[PDB]
Amino acid sequence: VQIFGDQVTEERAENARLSAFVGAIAVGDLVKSTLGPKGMDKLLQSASSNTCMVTNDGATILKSIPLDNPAAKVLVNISKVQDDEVGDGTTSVTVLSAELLREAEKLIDQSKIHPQTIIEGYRLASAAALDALTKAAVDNSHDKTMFREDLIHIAKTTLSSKILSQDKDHFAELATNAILRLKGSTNLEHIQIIKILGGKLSDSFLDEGFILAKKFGNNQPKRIENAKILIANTTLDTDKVKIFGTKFKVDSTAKLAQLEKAEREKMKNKIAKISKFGINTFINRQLIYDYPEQLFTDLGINSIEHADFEGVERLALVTGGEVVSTFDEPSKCKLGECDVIEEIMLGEQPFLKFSGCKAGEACTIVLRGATDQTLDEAERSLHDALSVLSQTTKETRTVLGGGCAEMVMSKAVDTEAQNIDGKKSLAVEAFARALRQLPTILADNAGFDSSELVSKLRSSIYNGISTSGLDLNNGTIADMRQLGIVESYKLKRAVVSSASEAAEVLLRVDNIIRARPR
Amino acid sequence: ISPPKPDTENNIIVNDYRQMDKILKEERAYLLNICKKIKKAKCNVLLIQKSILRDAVNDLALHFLSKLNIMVVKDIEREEIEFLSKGLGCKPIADIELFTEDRLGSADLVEEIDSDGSKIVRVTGIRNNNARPTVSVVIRGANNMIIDETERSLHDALCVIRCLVKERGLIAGGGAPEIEISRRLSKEARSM
Amino acid sequence: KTSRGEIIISNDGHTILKQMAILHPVARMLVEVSAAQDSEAGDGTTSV
Amino acid sequence: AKQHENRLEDKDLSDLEELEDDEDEDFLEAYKIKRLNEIRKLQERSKFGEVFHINKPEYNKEVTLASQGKKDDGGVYVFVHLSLQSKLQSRILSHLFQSAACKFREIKFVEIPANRAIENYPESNCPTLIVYYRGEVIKNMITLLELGGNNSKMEDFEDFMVKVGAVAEGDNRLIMNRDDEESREERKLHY
Amino acid sequence: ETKGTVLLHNAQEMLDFSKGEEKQIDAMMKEIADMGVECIVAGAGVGELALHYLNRYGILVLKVPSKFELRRLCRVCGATPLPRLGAPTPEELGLVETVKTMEIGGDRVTVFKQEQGEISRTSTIILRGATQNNLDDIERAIDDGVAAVKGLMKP
Amino acid sequence: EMGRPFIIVKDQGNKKRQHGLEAKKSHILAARSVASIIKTSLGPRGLDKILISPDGEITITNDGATILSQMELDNEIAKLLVQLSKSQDDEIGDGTTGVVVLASALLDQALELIQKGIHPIKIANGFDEAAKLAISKLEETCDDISASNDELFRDFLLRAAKTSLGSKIVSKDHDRFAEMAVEAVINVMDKDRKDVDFDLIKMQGRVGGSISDSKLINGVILDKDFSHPQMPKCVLPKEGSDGVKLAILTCPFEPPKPKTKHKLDISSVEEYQKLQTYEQDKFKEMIDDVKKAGADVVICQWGFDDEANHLLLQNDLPAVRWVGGQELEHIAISTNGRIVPRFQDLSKDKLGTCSRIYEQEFGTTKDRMLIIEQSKETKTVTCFVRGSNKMIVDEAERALHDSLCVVRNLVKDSRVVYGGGAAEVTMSLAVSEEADKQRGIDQYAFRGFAQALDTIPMTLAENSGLDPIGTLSTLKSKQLKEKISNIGVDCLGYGSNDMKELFVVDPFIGKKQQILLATQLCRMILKIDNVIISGK
Amino acid sequence: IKKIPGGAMEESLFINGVAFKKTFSYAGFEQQPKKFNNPKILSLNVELELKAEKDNAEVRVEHVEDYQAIVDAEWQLIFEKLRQVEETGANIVLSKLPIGDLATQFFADRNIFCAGRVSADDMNRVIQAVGGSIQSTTSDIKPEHLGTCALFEEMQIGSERYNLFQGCPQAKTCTLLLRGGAEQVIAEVERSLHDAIMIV
Amino acid sequence: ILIVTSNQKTTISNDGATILKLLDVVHPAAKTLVDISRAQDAEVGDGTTSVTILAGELMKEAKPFLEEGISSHLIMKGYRKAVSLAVEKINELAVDITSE
Ligand SMILES: Nc1ncnc2c1ncn2[C@@H]1O[C@H](COP(=O)(O)OP(=O)(O)O)[C@@H](O)[C@H]1O
Ligand SMILES: Nc1ncnc2c1ncn2[C@@H]1O[C@H](COP(=O)(O)OP(=O)(O)O)[C@@H](O)[C@H]1O
Ligand SMILES: Nc1ncnc2c1ncn2[C@@H]1O[C@H](COP(=O)(O)OP(=O)(O)O)[C@@H](O)[C@H]1O
Ligand SMILES: [Mg+2]
Ligand SMILES: [Mg+2]
Ligand SMILES: [Mg+2]
Repeated sequence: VQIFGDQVTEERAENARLSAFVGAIAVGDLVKSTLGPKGMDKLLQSASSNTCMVTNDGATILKSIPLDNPAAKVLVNISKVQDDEVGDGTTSVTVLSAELLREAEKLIDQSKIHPQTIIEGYRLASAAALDALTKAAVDNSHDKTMFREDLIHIAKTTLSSKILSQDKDHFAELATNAILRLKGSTNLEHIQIIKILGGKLSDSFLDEGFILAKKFGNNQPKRIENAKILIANTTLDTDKVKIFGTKFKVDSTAKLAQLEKAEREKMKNKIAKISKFGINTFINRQLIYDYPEQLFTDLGINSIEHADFEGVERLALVTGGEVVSTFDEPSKCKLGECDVIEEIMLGEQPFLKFSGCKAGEACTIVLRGATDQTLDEAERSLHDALSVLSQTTKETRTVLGGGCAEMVMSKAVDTEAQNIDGKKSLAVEAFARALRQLPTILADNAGFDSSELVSKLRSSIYNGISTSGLDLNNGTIADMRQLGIVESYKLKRAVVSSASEAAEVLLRVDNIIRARPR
Repeated sequence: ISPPKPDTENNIIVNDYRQMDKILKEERAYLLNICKKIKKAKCNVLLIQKSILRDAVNDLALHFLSKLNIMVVKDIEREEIEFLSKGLGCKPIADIELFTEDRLGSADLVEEIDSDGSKIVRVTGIRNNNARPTVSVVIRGANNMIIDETERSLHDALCVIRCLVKERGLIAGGGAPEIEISRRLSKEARSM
Repeated sequence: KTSRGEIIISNDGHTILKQMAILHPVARMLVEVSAAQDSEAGDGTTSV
Repeated sequence: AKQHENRLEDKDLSDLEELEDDEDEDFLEAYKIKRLNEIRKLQERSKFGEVFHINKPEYNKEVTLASQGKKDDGGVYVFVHLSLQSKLQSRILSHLFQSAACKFREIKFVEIPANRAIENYPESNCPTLIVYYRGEVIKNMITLLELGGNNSKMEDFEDFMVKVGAVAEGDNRLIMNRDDEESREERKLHY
Repeated sequence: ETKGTVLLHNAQEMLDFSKGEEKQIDAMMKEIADMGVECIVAGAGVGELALHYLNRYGILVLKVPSKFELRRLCRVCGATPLPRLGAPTPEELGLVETVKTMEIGGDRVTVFKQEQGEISRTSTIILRGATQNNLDDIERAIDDGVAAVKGLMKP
Repeated sequence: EMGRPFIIVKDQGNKKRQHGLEAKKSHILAARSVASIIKTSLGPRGLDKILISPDGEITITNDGATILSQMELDNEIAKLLVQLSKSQDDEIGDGTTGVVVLASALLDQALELIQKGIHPIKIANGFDEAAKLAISKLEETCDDISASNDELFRDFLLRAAKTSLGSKIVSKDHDRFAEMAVEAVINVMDKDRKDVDFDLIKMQGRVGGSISDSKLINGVILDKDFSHPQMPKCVLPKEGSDGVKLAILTCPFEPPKPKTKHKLDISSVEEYQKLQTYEQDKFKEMIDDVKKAGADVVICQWGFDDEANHLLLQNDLPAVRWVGGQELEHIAISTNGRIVPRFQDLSKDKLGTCSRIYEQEFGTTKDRMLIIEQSKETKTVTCFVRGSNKMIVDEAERALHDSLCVVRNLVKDSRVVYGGGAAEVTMSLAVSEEADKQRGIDQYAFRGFAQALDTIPMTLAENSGLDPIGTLSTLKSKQLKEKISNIGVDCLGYGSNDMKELFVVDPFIGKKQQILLATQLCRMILKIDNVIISGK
Repeated sequence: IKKIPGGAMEESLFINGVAFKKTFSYAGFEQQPKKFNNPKILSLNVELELKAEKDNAEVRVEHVEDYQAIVDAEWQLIFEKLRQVEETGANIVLSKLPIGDLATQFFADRNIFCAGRVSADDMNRVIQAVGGSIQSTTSDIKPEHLGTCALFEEMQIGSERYNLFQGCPQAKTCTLLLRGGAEQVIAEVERSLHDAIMIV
Repeated sequence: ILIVTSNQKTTISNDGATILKLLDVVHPAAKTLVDISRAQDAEVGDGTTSVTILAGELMKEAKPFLEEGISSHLIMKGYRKAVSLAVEKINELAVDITSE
């Protein structure tokens, strides 16, 4: 008795677990090459308008590619949450969560372990895993110079995976200065990344100011000094009063000539109130029409038009002033200050350069590359780098990487497996052996041995040296403190918790129900 | 330059029959007195931009401007207003209250010749207090496809002059530095 | 000959590569390099 | 076959009087009573005629519910305008609403600011034109590049109203069908 | 009939316009109610404000949204309708003793049975049956019987 | 036929019929097809299932109602089971999976009795008498908990809270979710411990973070930022004050305009300047009204323009826009404030009171979500649930909703029973005992219901991987040896079939509802003889 | 009698009045008390919200000083319409037409329950249950026309709220809530009772 | 009887009016059973079926008489004369009960 309708695919047998497990293996193997510093970039061919996209992050790749498997959606969704939460470590969650299901496959088939036992071991194994990071962390909050050095090494670790592995020595100073500029503001929207194609990749810079994408309107000068900035959000152009039911009962056109004159008088009166501040620059988000633009010329005030609302927030914080409207009361209102303003040209589009501002609560980064795809990859590199360093301020604790983070978890996880005697020990050992594969694929991408190199890292830590790790440029074990690579505590806490809970999803599934497409 | 119609909503009401003669007199007078004040500043040529929501210059206004010997040109692009003010040194005029003699430019001859069925309006001679003069070069040819390539061929020519004034110095082309750099790196390649 | 009714002659490699609609994405990257060479230098768009 | 139908179909109540001398009284007066009844229905349906500048609370009050009308499925088309004073096309579309309101009195013309329309609406997508009918959205129109953009005219707007079923094709008020008196004068002379 | 639209220039008219409609509708019902009428047959849709003052004094409302359905009822009581909303004339007022509402076919029906005194015309026949098709043929049999009664008048 | 087209009903050739014994086999096998889906899901050792909607969205659920709700079916017999699980989900919110396998158990045992030739009404009357007899026995044996104090009554909720959380994911952090679930009801409860309002506590999930980051906060969740974010994000109260003096308004900041369409005519320039004065004085009078009222944070329903941003920023007054009317219903009850319509009716008595207002990021760029917290007990609790996946946090919502519903059943007085398969077996042996003297013709009818109740313990035996016959033999022999009836099948392996020891409790009202909906549906399905179905 | 998908048929009970679905969530619904000891019912028909008065909307204003007064007049009359309902002590307010957020929040402050979005057949059952009358005007409200009952209590029934009236000395209404598993169970209980009620 | 119409609306009932209401009967002679069911359901509301299983037996019993040379009016005169005695006989079967 077929209770379901026509064209209803249902799998209530071993093929359901096989179809769900092979889907994660396909998603897992897709991202094995993108992990590590020697990883290869991937290429995406869009189906609409031939809009290509080059990206190394697994979140952008898996969201762009179509996948009809329900298991693929979990790997897509866990990567989307990791991309939005931290902004780094998405491929580690995808490859680790798939390897946990890969390691759990042989327990179901060969050893015939219950699914409730595998997850029960992962609960106790994940608990001991996070406890290892509790003692393995180090707080560098007592000294700012050491914390300044920590942001360097975290930038060295995050930027090495992308195409900027050579130029990370220069952008590490650029990345950490933007974080010390923001002085704790973890909002990534306060950094404008201006995209410019052409020039050498190392020609990027970080000017102490805010760079506009637009220019002056008609005749206002390029070079000035000692300018007072005033920002406004209201219309300031052909003021349509708040009630639209207004009308003019005109008995003669001569009186209507006075009414349009009265609209110019109040606008002339409004600009007269702007001059009471004694300013030299005025900025408004709405596009400025011709009539109020002309009155700024006689007053000696500059005018900038059509600024975006997200840029007004960046513009207010770099200038250090305040957005002013309802200009009758100039006493309570506040305005910013700047030393020099000058219009520059980087390529074809001109830009406005600000330098010497008082407040430095925000900045703008100007990137240079060759192809828009390289430029774009650069945009997705500093965003992932600055996202990790931004959360490092609120979460000062850090963890050493390079295979040492995954192994010190396995050292504590393997110790706890003996005190839980029974059939659960195989599940906890499967969680341990899943963690050994992260330094394995990191060695496979560089073209080194998978067994002997991991075996040397195994013996080095149990001897009583909790600072050993993999070094990929030479292919041998080296000290992590001397090389200077380290990750944040929130990152390693996130990928272990995300990959652990991701394994809990597709292990509690036995039946797959597919309704009709719409 | 048009009859009065503000951006704010309005509605003209006629209560008495004799008011129709009055408003018709005041409409042309609103165009006449504004054109009368143009004669006070003795401005001889006017350039209007592209007008939105209404006609730029009313046909009734052209009779006042044509009898007083004033050239009228409309439908100019908005981005070119910066070009004309920078070249001619004439500040724009957005209101008659700010319309004065000091803001206007100067020119010796504004001639519109008839040649090959294509009109050209060219200004001869510029003199002003301006440290950023302008330049204009027309293109002629057989068809538009050659006009487009003659423009882009000049862009590649000006970009060479832009590069020399940007970065000082130059090198001799014709395949010279490719063989020279290949010889130089080939000398050092055997040492490394 | 473009998709629409416009016809254009072109010796410039940037405008040749711009008007040519390429199916392969890696070959399409050369269109952006010529755009980058045209924006930065403005000379030798085919030599790059 | 069409020659007999053009006597009645292609003549309004003002034009049907021309056939008083040629055609039969009973044949003509029977159709004039029919067309006279249709004119009376449009007068009763002319509950509008000017732009309804509404607030956001009233947005339900005057738009969706109104589009139900009598709910005899007396539906009413409600053209909403998400206005924005900064954009160029918005003031152009506002002028078309004022002109179209004076002609099509049965169709409700609604306007509201775009900032007060949708939570944090993209300004680049403004102006926006929505057409409700019986509570359902018939057309979610995007900026006026489809309708010529900055060079949009009254003739293009009236043609759009015919596509959505708001105005009949052979309506005498449309500028496409409303031939000038000088046009018909020349046709009668050259006939 | 031509563009009935409110117009309120100041707040003094805004305050009295809401109460003016109530007092105006109430004042028209006073002249109707003082004549001792207790049921009014309406020809089209009745407003709610007019209904509130009708059922105050216990005046029954009846819908007859058609021309012939309204004309047949005047022949029973012998009333002369007037379209004005004023006082009905006493000579034109009809005479009906009782108006009952009972369940016959499961739906609500209104009856206008007269008595032996003050007889009326245009009587009806309640025809009960099981099959709707049989109601149609028996109804036309009454039309044939009523048509046979016409044969006695002319010759 | 006689040659002419013999048609009766419209669309004669499309629809079919089914009668006799074959109509019954289509019904029972259709229930077994649905029962196999639910049988491998029930119990603590169950397994989730993925329901792919037509729109591509998926839901990982192990609840019978959400599975059957998003399932595209054709057979009408399963569609009645779709509504039976939905019936258990709406009112009680516990046992959805049971009311399907139990109804199928009555249907499976009824198949054998139909083969013997018993009329279906005698079958249906037998379960009706057996169901009321089992309810009458179980009402006597269960004990009351109202005699205990409030300290022990909290523990009984923890017994049922851990029972409801388990068998679902959210079974790790389940010890804290039990305390969090009980702590939600301690704040929102009546002084007489009766008829608590469930609508005061709404569900709210957030896609992000981990399960450990979830915590309790007494306030409202708004998915929006403050207006013009130049002010500090976390506003604090004054040094000496009763609170922050929350203000709520259902009027946008604008000049007062009529609700009807109006035409303000300005026939002179002097009147036009007074309109400019009238425009500015209204905004000046507006900010002075809220200034004198002492409000710090203002909540506006219908938004406002950009003119009020600077007036609100200079006076240190945060504000928001586009707050829906449903949220204002939640804000007034939480902060104990009265929503004023306009500024003329503004008074200090109508303003609310709360501890502090602050906002955090939760990550990079997602969205700024507002948070409110109270300094004492209030009549509103908003669960702040986090999750690493959208399906995790979506399942955690309906899982915690069922947890609050199970505690809601215990708010009713004297309704407690120890589950774990004990309630099924203790109601089963008595029905077989009654049949020995109430034999009649319905002797096999009681035996069918006695065997149908025992299937849920056998279902737990299959999922746990134990021998069913040895389990039911030990439970049946133990119930006959001793009259203590709180011993059941423990599948989570803590040893001990005894159970009060294992801190598990089910609602008594939920357990009797299992056999009622199961018996009430079985009475309906057995009445069906002719099965007419039309083509789609 | 109405439909309630969800529940068991055995838990039904007899009701001396009406129980109708609200069918709308108001902004100030939770603020009102759910339990009145001595409630008083008053049936309304006027639409209690800020909108056009009588099927039209056109207001000319010449002076801007009067533009403030005409708006305050609309705010004055709408509270004058609500204050006449408040002065008579009507605890329960019912209307066929919708009730706006302005009115329900005014009633929510001083412990006055209100509801709307109900049919005319439901309204006619409310009058005969409480024994009151219909009043489509707030000015002609008197104390004598208000209906009363014993008590009031809004109870959770199948994830749907119903306003219960019961305990009247003389009730013309019997309306029971039909709860069941499937939608056909509640339907069969309706048709079985509808056939039995005609016989008795 | 379980019926599902074209719009996929499930219904379960055993009433002569409800079963014949959902079934769109196009046969002209068969709709007489639909009319008496609605007529019996509208007034009394019970025994709708007993009206249908009874009319069918009278028509089924009139089948062999129509095969014979019996005219149509003779069969109708028998039932119409017999039903008058059945109504009077049911008045005697019914009681004038007032006690209790
Ligand atoms: N120069 C290096 N020496 C040693 N280890 C390195 C070096 N560069 C990168 N790594 C290791 O490679 C890993 C790169 O991870 P990454 O690609 O950033 O993950 P995701 O892309 O998922 O965020 C780091 O864990 C780091 O320890
Ligand atoms: N007159 C000449 N004689 C010989 N070689 C030349 C002459 N002019 C240019 N060349 C060579 O030919 C090349 C022309 O490049 P060109 O076509 O200008 O590139 P693009 O068109 O992309 O700017 C130059 O690199 C130069 O070495
Ligand atoms: N931790 C536990 N220990 C023992 N029995 C349990 C436990 N959790 C649930 N059960 C039992 O499992 C049975 C099925 O519950 P379940 O199907 O998870 O709830 P629902 O049917 O509401 O989804 C219940 O009868 C209950 O007694
Ligand atoms: Mg990385
Ligand atoms: Mg449960
Ligand atoms: Mg019966």
